[PDB]
Amino acid sequence: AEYQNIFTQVQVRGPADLGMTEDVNLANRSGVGPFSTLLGWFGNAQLGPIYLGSLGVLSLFSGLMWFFTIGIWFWYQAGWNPAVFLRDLFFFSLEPPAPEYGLSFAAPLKEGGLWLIASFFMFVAVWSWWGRTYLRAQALGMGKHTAWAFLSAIWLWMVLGFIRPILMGSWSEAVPYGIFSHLDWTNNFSLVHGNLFYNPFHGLSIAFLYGSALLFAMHGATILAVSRFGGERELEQIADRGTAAERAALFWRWTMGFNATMEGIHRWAIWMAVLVTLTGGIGILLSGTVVDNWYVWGQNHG
Amino acid sequence: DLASLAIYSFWIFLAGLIYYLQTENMREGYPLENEDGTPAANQGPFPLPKPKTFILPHGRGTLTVPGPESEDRPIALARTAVSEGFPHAPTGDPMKDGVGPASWVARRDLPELDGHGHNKIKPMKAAAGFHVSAGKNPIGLPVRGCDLEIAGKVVDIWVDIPEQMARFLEVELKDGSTRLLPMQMVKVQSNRVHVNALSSDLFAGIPTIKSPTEVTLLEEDKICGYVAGGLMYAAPKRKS
Amino acid sequence: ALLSFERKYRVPGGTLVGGNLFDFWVGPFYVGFFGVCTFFFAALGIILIAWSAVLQGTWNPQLISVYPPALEYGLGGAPLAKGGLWQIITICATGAFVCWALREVEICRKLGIGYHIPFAFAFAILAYLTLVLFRPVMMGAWGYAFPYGIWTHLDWVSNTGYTYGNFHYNPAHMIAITFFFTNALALALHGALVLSAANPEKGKEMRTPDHEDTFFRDLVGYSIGTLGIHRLGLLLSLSAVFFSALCMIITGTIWFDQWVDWWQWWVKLPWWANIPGGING
Ligand code: BCL
Ligand code: BCL
Ligand SMILES: CC[C@H]1c2cc3[nH]c4c(c3C)C(=O)[C@H](C(=O)OC)c4c3nc(cc4[nH]c(cc(n2)[C@@H]1C)c(C(C)=O)c4C)[C@@H](C)[C@@H]3CCC(=O)OC/C=C(\C)CCC[C@H](C)CCC[C@H](C)CCCC(C)C
Ligand SMILES: CC[C@H]1c2cc3[nH]c4c(c3C)C(=O)[C@H](C(=O)OC)c4c3nc(cc4[nH]c(cc(n2)[C@@H]1C)c(C(C)=O)c4C)[C@@H](C)[C@@H]3CCC(=O)OC/C=C(\C)CCC[C@H](C)CCC[C@H](C)CCCC(C)C
Ligand SMILES: COC(C)(C)C(=O)C/C=C(\C)CC/C=C(\C)CC/C=C(\C)CCCC/C(C)=C/CC[C@H](C)CC/C=C(\C)CCC=C(C)C
Ligand SMILES: CCCCCCCCCCCC[N+](C)(C)[O-]
Ligand SMILES: CCCCCCCCCCCC[N+](C)(C)[O-]
Ligand SMILES: CCCCCCCCCCCC[N+](C)(C)[O-]
Ligand SMILES: CCCCCCCCCCCC[N+](C)(C)[O-]
Ligand SMILES: CCCCCCCCCCCC[N+](C)(C)[O-]
Ligand SMILES: CCCCCCCCCCCC[N+](C)(C)[O-]
Ligand SMILES: [Fe+3]
Ligand SMILES: [K+]
Repeated sequence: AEYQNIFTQVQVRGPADLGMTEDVNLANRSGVGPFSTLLGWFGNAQLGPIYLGSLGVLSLFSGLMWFFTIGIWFWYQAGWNPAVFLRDLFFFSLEPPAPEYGLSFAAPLKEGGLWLIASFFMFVAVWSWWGRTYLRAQALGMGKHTAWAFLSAIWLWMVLGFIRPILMGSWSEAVPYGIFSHLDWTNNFSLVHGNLFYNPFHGLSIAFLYGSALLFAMHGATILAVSRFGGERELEQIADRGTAAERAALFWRWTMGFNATMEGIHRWAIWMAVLVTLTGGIGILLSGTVVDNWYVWGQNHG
Repeated sequence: DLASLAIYSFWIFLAGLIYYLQTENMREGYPLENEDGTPAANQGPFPLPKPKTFILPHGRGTLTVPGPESEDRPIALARTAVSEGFPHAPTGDPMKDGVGPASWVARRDLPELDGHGHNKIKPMKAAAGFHVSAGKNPIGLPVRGCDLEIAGKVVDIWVDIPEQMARFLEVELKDGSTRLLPMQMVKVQSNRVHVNALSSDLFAGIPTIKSPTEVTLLEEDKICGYVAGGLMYAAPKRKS
Repeated sequence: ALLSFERKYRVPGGTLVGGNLFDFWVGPFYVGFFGVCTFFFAALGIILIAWSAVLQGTWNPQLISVYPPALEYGLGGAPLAKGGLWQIITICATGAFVCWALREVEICRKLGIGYHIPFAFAFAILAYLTLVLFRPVMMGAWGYAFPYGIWTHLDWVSNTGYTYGNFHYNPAHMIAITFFFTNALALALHGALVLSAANPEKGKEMRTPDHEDTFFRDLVGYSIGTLGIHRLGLLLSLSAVFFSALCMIITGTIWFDQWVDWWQWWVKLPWWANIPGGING
């Protein structure tokens, strides 16, 4: 049985690694967490330290308030009965105001008001978390690639819960907070707009979603295949190309006629993934604002 | 129609992106060459990107790419055919000469450094506080090659200090000297370490490093390349 | 033409079949025995599609559609124009795919690298075979397989899914989607992390893996590491396709009612099935 480097044979441990400092405010770093042998079969064993400034505490607090707002309404729907809570966990749902309240904030607590409170907490949690991804990178001097990429995910979410409800004229267009209900909403969204398979941006969205699995299977497999030449040490392979990066390039050149570089492959990777939600958010945003029925639309602009 | 404009505009952007991305992936290996090393006449439809410059840390200088490409080593190979496209036969011993699946690149003859300026990889006996924390400890096991003979014994683990992973086994040979074996190319068993890539007689030819407590990028490539090349070139001595 | 560093790797050896008979390149492409096979299966398969595109009668890519045999034919053969072309094109497609992978194995052996890439690709091949072969045979007819047409194959996805209600409720479909979503998330992060290190703020030195670990630990309190992230991407993508194939292999065979109703086994567990209140009481 030849070794494949999917799981570690021998873990080694040393002093807890406290990190690079650069311009980080060390007073906002926690201590180091425990070490997980379980995780160390696959990745790093070290947990922590985490950084927790004001933005991070703000974000964690609104995020929990969002969760807890949903969870209290779920208990209400359960008549406070724990067995009913567990039984119907996936059927509960915190739903937005009815269409007649438009974009207003008048709707009663039990009829959409609570949804707007939860959504407000979610809005603050995500946007403050975005600021973290930018600021943590700044403090280390790194590029802002993570924060720009996160913006693409935030785009689709903003379009679903905020920008399209506003453009459409009522909060009732937004997504409800519930396991099965948000699946019901999704199916219903497609039916009401004439089958999203005719939305050309849904098709692009799928291509990139499939493509991300294609590309990560490729990239992940490639790096593991050349990890016998230290291939996963990618930053130094960029600064000083090794035989790992050359064999990786030549596998793909010989297989399909062209290839990447150790750096360039990561530009393929960031854009494959980012375009999923980019084209996705456009496709949803155009739906009902501009195009009532994608089948109809495709009959004319196909 | 606004949706018709959005989709037209997107396919344009996508063509620009793929163009950008393809030219970014030309920063190494290009211009293309004939088998004799001269520039090929057909470079494909994509032009070379404008150069970029990486600032390396710890006073290691810069890298500008694209730039003049040289192998910076002799290549012991010769044509087997009178036209392009055919394999090139080793003119000597391909394991010793570092060609084919045994190839190595002329990387800098310095060690990789962690973010604090220290050597990234050290033998574990020289790594304060590092120890084996899970799985079978290989230190002390005998080392068996693909001819099912014993080639040496494990005397240490070379570890990646900032990432805390094992990267090499240090194996002691019958003459008292040692060699590095890549961790991804050994099988740690209960009573042995098994190396399918090398037969026992090939252990002594593993390239040797110049310092007992560090290994340079150039030396890792010669080591990793040699061991991997045994998969093809040691096949006449591999059993079942 | 060769990449500047390529010649040293273009040695004899690696082949599984034919010795050195096909051990050569065409421009950048390696050939090998399994390149000749791939080319043959692919050329034939494409020829038959271009044919089928006349037995049906158009040259528009958005219309060309090669349908499988109707359900009446069961698991037997069929005349070319009534599903036989589909069956022959399916054998060619399987042969091209399998031979593409085996050609990848040969490239792996020449290059001294591991077999992880064709192993991964094999998962894609088995998802395809689940849809065109394993599931149709288990169900009794080639007609349950999908047609080879850009838009008609989407037609098939909707008809097949709505046969069981909203397909969202297939719990193996749910796990498959979860892996797809986490894969794309891990890909955005991984690409962004390496790039943010190699391309720091203007004028700074390249960052190290130590900065990449510090970044993620500062952000979420855990960093999987440079070996782990590549292991992770492989596992998430491969798991997504495994559960994809599973979610379809069980659909119409062991489960064939409306998938939403599957979930009643939970609700109707005895200790709470009859407690009033909530949504289901
Ligand atoms: C996977 C689960 C479902 C399915 C559901 C969907 C849905 C839902 C959608 C698609 C979409 C597409 N599907 Mg389909 N599709 C399936 C099986 C297949 C198979 C196959 C042999 O198994 C193929 C080749 C395709 C091919 C395609 C493309 C036409 C398109 C974008 C895919 C993409 O970018 O992926 C990622 C891959 C890459 C980025 C790599 C490049 C792949 C290229 C684009 C494939 C071209 C194939 C070509 C058109 C036909 C064969 C060429 C031969 C030489 C004749 N599908 C099964 C039945 N497919 C989307 C679309 O827009 O359809 C109109 C879409 O919305
Ligand atoms: C019957 C159902 C309908 C349909 C209805 C819809 C609808 C409706 C939508 C999609 C969308 C998507 N569809 Mg469709 N879809 C159908 C059929 C398919 C098929 C198929 C095989 O048939 C496939 C493969 C797809 C594929 C997809 C994806 C390409 C796309 C979502 C991208 C993504 O990453 O979202 C997942 C990513 C996100 C939701 C972004 C999340 C970002 C935020 C910021 C994260 C916040 C986290 C929060 C704080 C909580 C933290 C929790 C703790 C971490 C624990 N659809 C049919 C036709 N589909 C979307 C789209 O873009 O369409 C154009 C969309 O809105
Ligand atoms: C480019 C497309 C993909 C994308 C990208 C993306 N997402 C991102 C990023 C990027 C580049 C980030 O930088 C960011 C991040 O920090 O990742 C680590 C993020 C992220 N994407 C997330 C989720 C997410 N991404 C998704 C999808 C996608 N993300 C796309 C596939 C999805 C879906 C629906 O598919 C989800 C659910 C988060 C992990 C993170 C953003 C975090 C955030 O906004 O947090 C604010 C909330 C809090 C600080 C607190 C919330 C509190 C919890 C609800 C507590 C309850 C938990 C309970 C105690 C237990 C629950 C069960 C188990 C956890 C035990
Ligand atoms: C398992 C995880 C993911 C995966 C992995 C993966 N795919 C891979 C690889 C890997 C690891 C490769 O090494 C291999 C490759 O070389 O990639 C560049 C490949 C590849 N994945 C491809 C496509 C692809 N992968 C997909 C998905 C996935 N690939 C998974 C999500 C998808 C979709 C729908 O999501 C597609 C379309 C190719 C780019 C390539 C394999 C190329 C190949 O086999 O070439 C030989 C065959 C030909 C050149 C032509 C054959 C034509 C037939 C004879 C006739 C047509 C038959 C077909 C059924 C018609 C269908 C019509 C459509 C409208 C539906
Ligand atoms: C044990 O029980 C307790 C009580 C302790 C718990 O804690 C249990 C908790 C739970 C059971 C919680 C379970 C939670 C869920 C099921 C939530 C599931 C959520 C989803 C599936 C989300 C679907 C999509 C959500 C979207 C698309 C949201 C968009 C949000 C908007 C972008 C925000 C826009 C802002 C608005 C409308 C506010 C407007 C006002 C301003 C001031 C800006
Ligand atoms: C996936 C794991 C992410 C979990 C985040 C762990 C954060 C570790 C914080 C530990 C705090 C230790 N200490 C001593 C300060 O209490
Ligand atoms: C801040 C505490 C740091 C040390 C914690 C160590 C945890 C136990 C070590 C063995 C790991 C076993 N397990 C089950 C946690 O994986
Ligand atoms: C802390 C919440 C921040 C304000 C944003 C949420 C607005 C919710 C309005 C709830 C409706 C109140 N009322 C009186 C109409 O029932
Ligand atoms: C950055 C990677 C780019 C890869 C491009 C993939 C193109 C897939 C084509 C799908 C066509 C979708 N649509 C709507 C036109 O039908
Ligand atoms: C959008 C999917 C279609 C892409 C398939 C074509 C891949 C091109 C490979 C060409 C090889 C380069 N070249 C010109 C030397 O042959
Ligand atoms: C959908 C992604 C695939 C797009 C194809 C990218 C272009 C391939 C051309 C590569 C050029 C190879 N060459 C000749 C420069 O070596
Ligand atoms: Fe990588
Ligand atoms: K030690």
